[PDB]
Amino acid sequence: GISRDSMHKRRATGGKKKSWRKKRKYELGRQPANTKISSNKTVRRIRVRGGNVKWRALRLDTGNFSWGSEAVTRKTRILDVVYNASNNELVRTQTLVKSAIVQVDAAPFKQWYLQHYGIDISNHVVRKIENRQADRKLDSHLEEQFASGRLLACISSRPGQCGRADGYILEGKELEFYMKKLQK
Amino acid sequence: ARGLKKHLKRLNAPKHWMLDKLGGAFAPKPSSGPHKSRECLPLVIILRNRLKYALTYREVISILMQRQVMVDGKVRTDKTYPAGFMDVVTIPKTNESFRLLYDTKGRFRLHSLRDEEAKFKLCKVRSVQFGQKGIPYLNTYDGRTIRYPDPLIKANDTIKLDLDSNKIVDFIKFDVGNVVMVTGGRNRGRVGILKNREKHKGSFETVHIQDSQGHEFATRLGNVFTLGKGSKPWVSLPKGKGIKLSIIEEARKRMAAQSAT
Amino acid sequence: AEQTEKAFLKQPGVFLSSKKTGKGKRPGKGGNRYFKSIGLGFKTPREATEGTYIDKKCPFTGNVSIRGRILAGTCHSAKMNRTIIVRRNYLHYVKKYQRYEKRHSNIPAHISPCFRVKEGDHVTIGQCRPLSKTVRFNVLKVIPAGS
RNA sequence: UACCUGGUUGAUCCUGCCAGUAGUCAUAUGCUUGUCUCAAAGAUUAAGCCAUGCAUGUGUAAGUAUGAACAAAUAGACUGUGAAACUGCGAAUGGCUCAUUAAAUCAGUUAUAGUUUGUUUGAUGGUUACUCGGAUAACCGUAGUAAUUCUAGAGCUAAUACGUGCACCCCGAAAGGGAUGCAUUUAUUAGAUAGCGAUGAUUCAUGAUAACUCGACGGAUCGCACGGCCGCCGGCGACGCAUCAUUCAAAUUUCUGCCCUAUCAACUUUCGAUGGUAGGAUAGUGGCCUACCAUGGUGGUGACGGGUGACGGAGAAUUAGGGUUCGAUUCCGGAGAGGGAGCCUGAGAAACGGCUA
RNA sequence: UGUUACUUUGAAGAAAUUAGAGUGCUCAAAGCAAGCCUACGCUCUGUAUACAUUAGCAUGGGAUAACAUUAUAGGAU
RNA sequence: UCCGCCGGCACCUUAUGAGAAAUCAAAGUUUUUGGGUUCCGGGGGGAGUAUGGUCGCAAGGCUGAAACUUAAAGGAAUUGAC
RNA sequence: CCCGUCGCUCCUACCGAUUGAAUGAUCCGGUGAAAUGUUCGGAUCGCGGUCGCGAGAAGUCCAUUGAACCUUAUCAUUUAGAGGAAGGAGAAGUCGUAACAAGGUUUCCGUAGGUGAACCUGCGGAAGGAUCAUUG
Ligand SMILES: [K+]
Ligand SMILES: [K+]
Ligand SMILES: [K+]
Ligand SMILES: [K+]
Ligand SMILES: [K+]
Ligand SMILES: [K+]
Ligand SMILES: [K+]
Ligand SMILES: [K+]
Ligand SMILES: [K+]
Ligand SMILES: [K+]
Ligand SMILES: [K+]
Ligand SMILES: [Mg+2]
Ligand SMILES: [Mg+2]
Ligand SMILES: [Mg+2]
Ligand SMILES: [Mg+2]
Ligand SMILES: [Mg+2]
Ligand SMILES: [Mg+2]
Ligand SMILES: [Mg+2]
Ligand SMILES: [Mg+2]
Ligand SMILES: [Mg+2]
Ligand SMILES: [Mg+2]
Ligand SMILES: [Mg+2]
Ligand SMILES: [Mg+2]
Ligand SMILES: [Mg+2]
Ligand SMILES: [Mg+2]
Ligand SMILES: [Mg+2]
Ligand SMILES: [Mg+2]
Ligand SMILES: [Mg+2]
Ligand SMILES: [Mg+2]
Ligand SMILES: [Mg+2]
Ligand SMILES: [Mg+2]
Ligand SMILES: [Mg+2]
Ligand SMILES: [Mg+2]
Ligand SMILES: [Mg+2]
Ligand SMILES: [Mg+2]
Ligand SMILES: [Mg+2]
Ligand SMILES: [Mg+2]
Ligand SMILES: [Mg+2]
Ligand SMILES: [Mg+2]
Repeated sequence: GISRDSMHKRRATGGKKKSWRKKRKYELGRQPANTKISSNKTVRRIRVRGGNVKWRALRLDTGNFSWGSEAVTRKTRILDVVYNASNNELVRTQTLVKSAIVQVDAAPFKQWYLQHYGIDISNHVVRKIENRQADRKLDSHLEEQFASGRLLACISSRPGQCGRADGYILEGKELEFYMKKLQK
Repeated sequence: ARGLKKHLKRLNAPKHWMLDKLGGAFAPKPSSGPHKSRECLPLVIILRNRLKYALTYREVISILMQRQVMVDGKVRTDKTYPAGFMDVVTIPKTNESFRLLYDTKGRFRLHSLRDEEAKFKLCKVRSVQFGQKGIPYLNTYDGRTIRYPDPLIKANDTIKLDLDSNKIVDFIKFDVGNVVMVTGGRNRGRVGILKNREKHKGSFETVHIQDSQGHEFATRLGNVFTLGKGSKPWVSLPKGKGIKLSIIEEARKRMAAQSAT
Repeated sequence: AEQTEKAFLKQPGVFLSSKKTGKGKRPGKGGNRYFKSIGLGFKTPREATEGTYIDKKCPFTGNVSIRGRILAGTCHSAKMNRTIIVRRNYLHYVKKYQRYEKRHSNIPAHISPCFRVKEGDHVTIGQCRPLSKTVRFNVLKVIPAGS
């Protein structure tokens, strides 16, 4: 099957390597997961070397995404893949891979923001909410996309390895870099 | 090979076992355990080749299966159990108790012990690090793990372990001026005072050891085992006391022995 | 800027969108640029501590450790991107004739942007994990030719 | 034993080879052969083809007995021994061979801060439950086929088989609630200085926090012994699950080193050649693979190609010294099982006394 | 702190084989045994040591030799 | 014309040298063997032939074997015979 | 003493029409087993309240790995071949006499032409010459 050996490769000088042994099981590869966005979740258990387990996600619809500046992590639905630095063909196929830029539902984060800052984007409770509002700052670019209900996010996990699609909300200059790529 | 080798050819066995080359095609394959296969002495060798209690491979199994042999205070029934340096072997029926120490020629010697001295052993600390839940622990070169060690204990130190309470009674810091024994290499079995420590970043650390007679020899840090603080070891040493004699000196003693004996 | 690839390049573990300021914090914390000392008596170039380049293979600001053999040689080729060919010259002893013959070996090595190198310059390379099909070394110091 | 002798001329001194001389853990063959010790032996040509038999099975007081089994006894669940069968483990070692293979194998020397590792050893696993459910083997009895440890249907019944299941932070009218074992995945944060661990060197060990997973995890198991408290409590073992360290190992890997050939001088790169970025895959590093980008990489210090009646080494023969030749074969490493390829099971195999083409 | 070769010493480095110490298998090729006295045994019995190209690692030496360097000193202090 | 110095083509005598000798003031300073460096030979034939490559208009040049065959071929010198 | 052609026998190699032949390997291409992943499929079984839930075979779809077979092409090794032609060996063949004496035209080297054959001749060169020698 798929092999990761260097025997089939040419030498650094360019000369060929004559085969001297058969393929080994300890240097094998496997078919790519090609995880897609779909409500029909499907993750298949794979038995790997040492009796360990790998989780290969074929279809995913929700992920655990973290808002770094606010230090809050919430489970949210994955809506669409918008950018992929490796191959643009992975965007129109809606493939979930690490470092892919996707849009996630903003509703879970809006609820926390209202519950935390008392703002939309009980005597002791109001005492602390106003206290936390003094040091409240929200990026204009980040706030602009809360109205549409979608947040640009980057996948930080490997769905074909761990079976999950987790990531973080884009912000700062990283958000500026990617939104410029999408401005056409 | 497609996996693990279960056989040891007799000529491939460690030389310090002193196995006759024509005794057979195979040697006892040391089982996994606290000590490495190349730095151990399987119980079959001890009971049959060293102590002569057993005359054959079969008789060793009979002795061990009766639960008549203990290593480090615990009964062992594995014929190829890897007993190693500083291990205490006890045989209650014979009232005997031995400690595995290298003689000056680099071979394991069954040093008879008194009952009082057979209640502890010395171990070399491999490393100290935090475990799960932030609990510090240290592991030794004999496969033992001790939790909540004394904060002063560091790597390469020696700890006195009580075989009854299974706790660290005392420890010796690794420093110049202590008496140490060489546990590997050419100088295996030699005892001297650690005189210097030469560190080389990214490479092995060299240690210079001076014998009681002024002979100085070097070795790697991994082959050193501190025996006591200052100049007195905490364990009983064999007659040689780690003093390596030249072949000329050894021949001189043999000649004198024949004249007297 | 250093952002020239299709993806956004950044150091892992360095959070650039923190409300608090990184003033008074160690490298790699509070958004401060991350750098480290490789040991073995080698100095961290000022261009790596105060630079803005992103190189995960950099020995000082990347995710590669130096361990193994430290070698020296002369820069033979500097045409690849962040990779050079180091020529090592040595004498091979011919036993029968009790004489020597000149031999050489070309060792590919990764060079971080903090180093400036030209053909003929003397370089020191430290071993690291495989970085490519042929690269197993990282440039640690560059001495300009004629210096 | 640091050695030479015959042969060119009518005769001489040379060059020079031919021949002789001696050895070979060197093969064959001829003739001959009483005794003792020791001892190689279908490698060379055919890694050519194979009749037959055998070379891997396995039972402890301690997983599962209702043999319509045996033995010894005599209203009891069982508790003397035990075939068969299920379950568990092993069969990846060993043995054989040298076909392919020329910086490859391999040797010395490194690295894993780049990974996996049944087992051994040490340590570590939170503040219907007086014990759950449904199957199946042996057995039993209807069979099919020329036929195979080829095979169908029915009736029974077990488990350490299989499937289940008691088992500080945030919100907040400070009540109450959420989360709260271990593991998994992501993000934020601490990991100082010269309370606060280690390295030549790591945002490392490890801690806290926000969530996440449709988690083979966190004992529905067995032997022996009987005691101590007034139903309670309790001993010494066996087996098993998980984590770290250790041991047994592997994989990949650093530097240097290999015979003849130039009547082999250029080779590599569309379809990976050299490198970069982002991914995918893998136990994990890596053009290992994909997309995109750059134009590199090697070479008279012999690349590339060709030859080998080439597995490499430890070593063997002969050796004043240097050297020459040999190394299929019992030790180590690698490789293969008629030729390829693919794969299941498993801690470990691209296995062949396993499967598929 | 210019970089090397060279040389010295040391560490590491499989066994078997080779050299070699001890030992009267009757000798020998070998083997790794044995020996001592006569008790309920002893000699802690012995099973040394050297060699091991080249490359790599670490100390001492600096003659010989290679490369690098020098005056608008980017000099030393 | 006389004396001398440096450089060049040579010659004459001589052995303390070298060499198988002829002979050589280098062809010497070599078993008391080593200043540096290039090319090149390994018994006689087959053979500078066959083949491939390369250069040339051609003639040919450069590079360059094997099968097989043979106990000598050859160098210097001596005495004869011619 | 000795050279070559021609004639006779044998041995080794070369050239050679036969789009020679056989054998092996490799490249590209075509076709393509099996397996694996994916898609669809839902025989059948079980569990709940004649509808749900779970498991799931045959088969199918796409992709991957990829044996195998079949072309052309290249390379390697072996080999047939009318005829042409080289070398060597083979007691005592034919024709001359070219080399050895100044060998009876001194020999030899390079090159060019010619002749049955050795060889001859032209041009330049060498002494390995048959001259170390004419201040006559
Ligand atoms: K292996
Ligand atoms: K098994
Ligand atoms: K090696
Ligand atoms: K080699
Ligand atoms: K990898
Ligand atoms: K890459
Ligand atoms: K297993
Ligand atoms: K003159
Ligand atoms: K003539
Ligand atoms: K003449
Ligand atoms: K003429
Ligand atoms: Mg094997
Ligand atoms: Mg290290
Ligand atoms: Mg000789
Ligand atoms: Mg004669
Ligand atoms: Mg001869
Ligand atoms: Mg079974
Ligand atoms: Mg080759
Ligand atoms: Mg190499
Ligand atoms: Mg960490
Ligand atoms: Mg990558
Ligand atoms: Mg590509
Ligand atoms: Mg060989
Ligand atoms: Mg071969
Ligand atoms: Mg061999
Ligand atoms: Mg062979
Ligand atoms: Mg054999
Ligand atoms: Mg072998
Ligand atoms: Mg195999
Ligand atoms: Mg066969
Ligand atoms: Mg196979
Ligand atoms: Mg077989
Ligand atoms: Mg087998
Ligand atoms: Mg003269
Ligand atoms: Mg000479
Ligand atoms: Mg010749
Ligand atoms: Mg004539
Ligand atoms: Mg005439
Ligand atoms: Mg004439």
